[PDB]
Amino acid sequence: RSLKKGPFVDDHLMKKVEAQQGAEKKKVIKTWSRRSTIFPSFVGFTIAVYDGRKHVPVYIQEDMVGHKLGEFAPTRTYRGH
Amino acid sequence: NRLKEKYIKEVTPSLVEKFNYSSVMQTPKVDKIVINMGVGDAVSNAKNLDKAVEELALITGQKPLITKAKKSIAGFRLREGMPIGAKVTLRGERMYEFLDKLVTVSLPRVRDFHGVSKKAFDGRGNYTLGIKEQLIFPEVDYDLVDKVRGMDIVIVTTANTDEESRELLAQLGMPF
Amino acid sequence: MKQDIHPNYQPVVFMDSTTGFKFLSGSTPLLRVEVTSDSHPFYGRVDRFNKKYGL
Amino acid sequence: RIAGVDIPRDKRVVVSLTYIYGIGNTTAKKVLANVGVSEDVRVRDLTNEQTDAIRAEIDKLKVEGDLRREVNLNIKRLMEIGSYRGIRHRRGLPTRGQNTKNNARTRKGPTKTV
RNA sequence: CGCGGGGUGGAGCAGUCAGGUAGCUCGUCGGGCUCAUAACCCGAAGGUCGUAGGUUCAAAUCCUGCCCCCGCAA
RNA sequence: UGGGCUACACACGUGCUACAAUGGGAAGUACAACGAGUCGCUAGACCGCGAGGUCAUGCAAAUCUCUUAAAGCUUCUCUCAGUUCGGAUUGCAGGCUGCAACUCGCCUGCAUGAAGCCGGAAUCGCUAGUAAUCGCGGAUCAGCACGCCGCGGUGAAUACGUUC
RNA sequence: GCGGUCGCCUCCUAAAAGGUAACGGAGGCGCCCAAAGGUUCCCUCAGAAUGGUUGGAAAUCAUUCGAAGAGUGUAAAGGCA
Ligand SMILES: [K+]
Ligand SMILES: [Mg+2]
Ligand SMILES: [Mg+2]
Ligand SMILES: [Mg+2]
Ligand SMILES: [Mg+2]
Ligand SMILES: [Mg+2]
Ligand SMILES: [Mg+2]
Repeated sequence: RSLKKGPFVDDHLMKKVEAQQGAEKKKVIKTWSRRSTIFPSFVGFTIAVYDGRKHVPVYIQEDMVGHKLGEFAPTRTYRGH
Repeated sequence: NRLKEKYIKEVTPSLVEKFNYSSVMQTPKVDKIVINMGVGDAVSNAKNLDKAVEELALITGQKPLITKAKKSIAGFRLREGMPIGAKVTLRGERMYEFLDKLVTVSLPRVRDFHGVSKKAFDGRGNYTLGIKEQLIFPEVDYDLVDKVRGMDIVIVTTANTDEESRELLAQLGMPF
Repeated sequence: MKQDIHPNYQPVVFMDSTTGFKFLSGSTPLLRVEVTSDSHPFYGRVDRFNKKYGL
Repeated sequence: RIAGVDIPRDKRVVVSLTYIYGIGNTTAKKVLANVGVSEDVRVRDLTNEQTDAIRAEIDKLKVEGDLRREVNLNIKRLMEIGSYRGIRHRRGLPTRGQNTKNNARTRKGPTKTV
């Protein structure tokens, strides 16, 4: 949110991640929420985001916190002409 | 000459107490420091080579020797006898002054100088440095630095070995 | 040292006013120097997200 | 001259400082106001003390080299993590959600009629 | 294996003798005119001249080879 | 539910901005009309560089607001320059809307500062308050149009004549 | 008869002196240099390894290895550190 208020994130995603407290990477989580932000809690998980046709995985690191999830799951398989 | 006085007074006891020499004439001693600047583009126009000669002069107070090819290489349109860059050989008080200028001015003045390689040896006690980027002290005359080319800076010693050379340069000031 | 070919190589002083260090050596008398061995040290997005939105 | 650029001499101070990679009219006016000089003089009529104060505040401010390093490291970060916004750069495309069909020549470069 | 004549944008050709830095016509592509197509008009693209080297300030051209094509022979 | 209609080697049409000094920028100041408005228009005050935010008044309206319109006029400065033109693109910070602004919103500030120096063949509109230029409002609309519809400001040249 | 050859230089053939033929095998010459001569003085190469900036497989720098594996205007032979 570009308003200086709650950095947006979905309740179920927050809930499942916070339940995953031991931070095991095998605890891979899925979501259709391309619109949520990224937090330090996410840093180190392999989440799978629905890109319109598939759950594409992505491993989070420090360089994603201010970004959205949909930025790492593109929707257009362009390959030149 | 501060560096030479250091070499005589502080280095040599601090060196021999470790390396266990039965005579002071086993001491590692810096015999010379060579500068080189290869250009190649001089084959296009050697005015840049004249410029490199100018900068070596401004740096050292010592006219360089223009090197030349002993071969012709069609891959670079290179002909034997044509001037590939220049070199200088410092020995003595001038050499010590140059090294002290390096350590005390122009190694910090690189943008990200956190140190230098320790493995850059020949396996026989002689060091080889390389400036990738010119303009490392104020009298490089930034107003006319057309291009940054770089330098090879060889530091020759009487050191038998990597270890002798490394410890010597440590006591002399080189921040490994 | 030959004549008429070498630049004038005169004893000059290098001064770090950051630490006041004073060194003598020959070059082409006092000169201005910013940093040196006696003044150089070697001789984030999570934090930023937290600063922007307190957590 | 100031930060590695021989700025003009017939120009006035603000508009001549605009030729620094990091200073526009607003920051130039802010700097000359913080230093306390006239904004309508020409730089070939300055006292070197004014020049030195200008240099001091400019060095306090983030300029040519640091600015290039900062913006380019940002670009390289977003390119290397693999974000959409960096794939745009890596591919040579616009980045702010524009239409890449009938326009975008400022990233495509020259046209290639095919 | 040899003797002649060829290898220049997609096609055909000059320029090779006389080194001076790649062109003629058609064709292709794009845009115009047209109800539309052709013609016409305005633009572009397409080759260091078969190839690896020498000579030269400079080689399609001169020299040396090497690889393909058409005749004979074979 | 998420994605796509927003792709991108390219081609075309209709527009907007321009390529400047009949002009750019800072200041001051003057003259409209149409029309819209209740959980909507919002005065005034304060904060903020700004977009905007807090408080709070009037108005279901020729009573209040949107609304001191901009071009214009008087000064100052710029003095020919890819420029103080041009503003694209890009990085950074923010603001609004709205569950949500990455795909994929609008606006602002800072910084960069591209192409472009009036445009080939050809082709389009227009005869008067017209063209040209200047802004203002409204419909859709939670939020968003260089478009659409309407409004008014300033305000030309030319028409010999039907060979084609 | 055509092709090729006709003059000169080098090797092999050529049989450890020299010489020695063939339409036997391979190559060159019809010049260059005013320093590529003379003398005096000085020096020693090629490549490999290692390291170093653009600089790569490879330019140039430095050390070591390095008996010639280079160069000797131009063919081959002989010879020359
Ligand atoms: K609206
Ligand atoms: Mg858009
Ligand atoms: Mg056509
Ligand atoms: Mg559509
Ligand atoms: Mg402007
Ligand atoms: Mg009419
Ligand atoms: Mg015999």
